[PDB]
Amino acid sequence: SSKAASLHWTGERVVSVLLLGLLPAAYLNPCSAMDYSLAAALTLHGHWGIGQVVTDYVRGDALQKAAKAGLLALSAFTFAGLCYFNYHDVGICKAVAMLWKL
Amino acid sequence: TTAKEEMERFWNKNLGSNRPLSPHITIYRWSLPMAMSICHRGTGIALSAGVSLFGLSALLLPGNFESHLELVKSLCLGPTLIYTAKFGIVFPLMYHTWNGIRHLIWDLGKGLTIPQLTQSGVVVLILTVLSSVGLAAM
Amino acid sequence: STQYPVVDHEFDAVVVGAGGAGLRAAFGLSEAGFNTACVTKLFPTRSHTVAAQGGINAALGNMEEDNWRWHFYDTVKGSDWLGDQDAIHYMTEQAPASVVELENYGMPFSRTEDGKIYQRAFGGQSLKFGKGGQAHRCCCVADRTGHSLLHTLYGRSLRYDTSYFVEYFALDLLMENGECRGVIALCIEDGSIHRIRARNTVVATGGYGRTYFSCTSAHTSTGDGTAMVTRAGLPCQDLEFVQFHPTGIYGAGCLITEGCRGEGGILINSQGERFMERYAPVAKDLASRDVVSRSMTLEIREGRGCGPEKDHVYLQLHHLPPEQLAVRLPGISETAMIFAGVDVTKEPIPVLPTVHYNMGGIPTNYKGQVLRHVNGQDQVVPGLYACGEAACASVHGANRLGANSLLDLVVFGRACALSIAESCRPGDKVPSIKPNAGEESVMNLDKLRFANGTIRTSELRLSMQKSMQSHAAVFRVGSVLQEGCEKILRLYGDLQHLKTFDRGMVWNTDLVETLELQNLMLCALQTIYGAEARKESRGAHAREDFKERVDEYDYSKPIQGQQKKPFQEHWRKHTLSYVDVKTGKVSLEYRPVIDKTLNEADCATVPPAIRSY
Amino acid sequence: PRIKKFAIYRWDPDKTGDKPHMQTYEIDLNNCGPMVLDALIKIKNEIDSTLTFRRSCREGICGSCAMNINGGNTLACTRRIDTNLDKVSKIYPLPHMYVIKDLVPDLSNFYAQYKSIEPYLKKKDESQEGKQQYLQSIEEREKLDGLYECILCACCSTSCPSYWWNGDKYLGPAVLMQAYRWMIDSRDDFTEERLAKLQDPFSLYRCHTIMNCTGTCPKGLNPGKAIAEIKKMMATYKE
Ligand SMILES: *Cc1cc2c(cc1C)nc1c(=O)[nH]c(=O)nc-1n2C[C@H](O)[C@H](O)[C@H](O)COP(=O)(O)OP(=O)(O)OC[C@H]1O[C@@H](n2cnc3c(N)ncnc32)[C@H](O)[C@@H]1O
Ligand code: HEM
Ligand SMILES: O=C(Nc1cccc(-c2ccccc2)c1)c1ccccc1I
Ligand code: SF4
Ligand code: F3S
Ligand code: FES
Repeated sequence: SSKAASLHWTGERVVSVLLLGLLPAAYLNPCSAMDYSLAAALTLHGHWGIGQVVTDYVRGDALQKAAKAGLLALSAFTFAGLCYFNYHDVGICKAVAMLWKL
Repeated sequence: TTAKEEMERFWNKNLGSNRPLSPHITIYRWSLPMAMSICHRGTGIALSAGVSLFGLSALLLPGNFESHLELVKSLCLGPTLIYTAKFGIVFPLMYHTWNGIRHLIWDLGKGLTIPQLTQSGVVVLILTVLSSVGLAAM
Repeated sequence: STQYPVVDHEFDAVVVGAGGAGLRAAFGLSEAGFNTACVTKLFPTRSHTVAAQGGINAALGNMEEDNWRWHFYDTVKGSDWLGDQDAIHYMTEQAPASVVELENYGMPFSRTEDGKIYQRAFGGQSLKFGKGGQAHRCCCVADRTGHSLLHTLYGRSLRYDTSYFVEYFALDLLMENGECRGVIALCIEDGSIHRIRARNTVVATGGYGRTYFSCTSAHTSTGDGTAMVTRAGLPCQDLEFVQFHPTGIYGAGCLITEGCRGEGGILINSQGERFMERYAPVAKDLASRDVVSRSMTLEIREGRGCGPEKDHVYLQLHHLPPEQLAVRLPGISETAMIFAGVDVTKEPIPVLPTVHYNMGGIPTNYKGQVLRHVNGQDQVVPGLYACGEAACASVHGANRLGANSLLDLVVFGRACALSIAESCRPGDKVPSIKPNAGEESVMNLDKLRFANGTIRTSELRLSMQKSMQSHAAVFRVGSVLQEGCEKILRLYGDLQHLKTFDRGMVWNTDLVETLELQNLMLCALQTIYGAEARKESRGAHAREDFKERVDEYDYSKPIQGQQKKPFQEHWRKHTLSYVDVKTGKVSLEYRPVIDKTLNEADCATVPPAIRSY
Repeated sequence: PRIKKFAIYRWDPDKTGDKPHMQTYEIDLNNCGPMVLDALIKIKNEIDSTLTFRRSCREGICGSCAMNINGGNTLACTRRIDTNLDKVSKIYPLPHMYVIKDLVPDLSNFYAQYKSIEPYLKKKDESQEGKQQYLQSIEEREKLDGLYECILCACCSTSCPSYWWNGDKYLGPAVLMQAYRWMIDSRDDFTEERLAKLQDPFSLYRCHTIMNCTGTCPKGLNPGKAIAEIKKMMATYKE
């Protein structure tokens, strides 16, 4: 029937292999286009990451929903900042490069 | 009786009882895969905490990235002490990267036996020490 | 009355036991539409039929051409003509129908090139009415047949609306004016006493193999349902007949399947010779269960001991292919490695004759009905049934054939359902018991609750086990049984002097052991007194004083000009045993064996003969 | 003579104000059987008949003895006693389980989860049941090897951390393996809907491949592997 939970499981693997493929790609081809894709994959895999953690340890009819939203806000605020960083600042790729030769 | 009713009757009996829970984390034997699964969750949580705090302070703190980098040089930490901070970042990142590959191989259905769990597990652990040193001095 | 909390349950039919027999009887009733209860002291899957490894006999004909009438002959021949042929007819006739039914439940039988159920050789079977060599009709799930038989039936039982009383030790039958109304059962969980009344009752508690020291049977084979029948004053049949499985580990006494002998494995002595060829050369080490162990026990005494104490024999599987002991026999390959510490591939396995099967039990009409002995005849106890090893339809008689017990359950568990579904209807007037009845079961329980004395409950069991093992073993003489009989009667006097320790209500495993001990003694006294009474050598029962097979005729020459022996002159009759609970006194009667079939024209009566494999 | 010390978990619900406490028993390994259960029986029959546990087959197929000996969940009738006399063997009930009394865990929840997956052959044609044997090839019977052998001892589920925390919504390895057993079974016609009964965040997807279940299995089965096999089918199945 309606493949809901199985598709989300696949979705986590799809972004995980993508993120695995993007760490050497950002190193070999550092550009302001690879900057955003890294921010996209880093936050999505991170959101579905902590998602599993919350649905595991947190038990509650009322406490579960608040954490789902509390995480969603924190993820949106994370992804927004990285896109702001890739626009109005140095940008992840060049930013790490600067940090490493310190 | 239905399966649901049996499960419902269990909890009503046991939550309102004097029965004690048997120990689990106190008594259970430690193993490499079991301890390596904990560190993967640890490195996951710790890695997202850094990623979140990096983008979060991009909107909440004044100045560009260069001004913050010049602020680091103000403390002028030693080459060995700055290497420790450099090693401290990559170590959880690489452990979670390599063990992630091991996890993704399991999703294909390969390497799911007891001898293989210890083998590929040690391979990840060794690849973590070498890649992290190979990147801390990069 | 309100000292112990009483919960009066009401059902159409109760089944006491969750093994292959009780489980099949349980869900078979529900399938027809009966509000069925299932009282069991263990979880259904954790019964005994789990330990079954050999297989399940059925003339399906998958390796060869096969007739079920050949299997009919094979069984009665093995039963030493103490088997009731009307019951043996019904079984072998339904064998191909019952197994196909099990495969249709999903039971993963081993397969062949054609895709049909795998069949292989087993001890006691033969094609063409005992002429056409070795027969392969033993259906098997690769050395774990019974486990898979119990799991697939249990899974199927959830497909129905049966009530399951998991971990409920049943005490006594709810009897009123010769009529069974159900059972009075102690809930192990909390110590609450329940009365599960019904219009009918099925008793399938299996064997009492724990009366002996060395047995293959589980710690729960304590003949509980047999005792429930005995305490009501109802007879017990053929209790002295005990099957000794030839192949079983010398240490703990665990079973090594007859499938090991069926695949090609040979029994070897300390000398090295194929010794079963020296005894019975026609079938060799794949002969009758009683005869093979008869040879083994004799071989130990002559001086052919294979151990440091010289008290065991070897079973050889070295000569068979190493990867054949992985496809066909993987279960015995592991259990011999764990217990004996012996590789099956390059080393033979230590084997010793141990108590295995109980063909005796509760007298049964082929329909599954429990019979009592009224006026030297057969009268039915209304609303009381028995199926499986607990029962005694004497489909096995004097010796059970190779892998016929797993057939016993599925067929006679089926019969108990069908015989209720044809006699009465669901929702019919469930007869009401007295508001007091069952009081003496509770009072017996309550006296044991604070049981104070000298002899420990555990110690008395150990004093009973060695008394049976030394006296009523494989071979038994008159004089050794006479001292053995008064020795068991001595131990029955030590039931008020017994000491119990745990005095709680929840999970009192100390209390149920004493209840099991009561049931074990009630099974022991009739196994021993019945054995000393029988003055002949028949099947598993072998008297050294009387090695004669005493029948109504001497079957050496034709029954032409021979005088028919009176009923109390011969021994080709069922041993019916009673026992007074208050003094431990054993009284015993005898009833005729059934020689006729269900249809003479379709299935021929097999006349008695000098049987030797 | 040889002395062996056993640290056994004890509890009595009938004694008022009693809380879980350990108890020591000393056993001569010379006058006792080679297995843990042989000791547990001995300390009950001779030493103290207050001890409670589940025993039956004493050979390792009934699954009554499921307990935590020395950190791992195996059958007490199969695990042999540590001949190292300078150690005290720790005996506990199955981890994170309600203890009815003394080493006896309430598995009624565990059994109910087994009922929910419906472990029986389901055909689209119930009309021909009990007259013809369904043809299954030997190579299709191979796929069932390692799955039918399950004892339902529960040693694997009760070792799973995820089953500890979420022992209500998550089915666990013992049960999930059986759901797989009926998925690849050649005869079974209801397989898509068997996979559909797992389309929720807990049923199947609370496994994180910790693999602690496989390591502790008494019969050497691989429930973790089988769980991972189900996961793939959920991503592939169509219509
Ligand atoms: C012991 C044995 C038997 C055996 C075998 C191997 C071993 C070690 N291998 C066999 C084989 O390969 N092929 C075959 O045909 N038979 C084999 N057998 C014999 C056979 O499998 C069994 O011995 C026989 O089928 C017994 O089955 P049955 O259904 O009659 O009962 P059970 O399996 O022994 O289980 C007993 C049930 O009764 C309940 N019970 C007992 N007492 C009570 C009380 N007090 N109150 C409530 N319930 C009670 C138990 O709970 C149990 O479910
Ligand atoms: C490119 C390298 C990476 C790979 C190959 C990878 C792989 C994986 C996989 C497959 C999982 C699934 C969890 C499981 O079922 O066990 C996971 C968990 C997780 N990952 Fe990553 N990951 C990577 C990088 C990152 C990064 C950079 C972060 C930080 C933002 C992160 C955060 C998390 C979190 C929070 C979890 C949850 C832990 C859990 O579910 O048990 N990952 N990782
Ligand atoms: O909670 C998890 N394990 C956990 C958490 C806390 C303690 C123990 C543990 C420690 C020692 C012995 C046994 C278990 C195990 C966990 C870890 C990784 C992925 C998913 C999970 I649900
Ligand atoms: S898979 Fe193994 S550990 Fe799990 S319940 Fe079955 S036999 Fe026990
Ligand atoms: S069952 Fe639990 S122990 Fe395992 S493979 Fe899934 S995490
Ligand atoms: S008692 Fe049967 S498994 Fe240990």
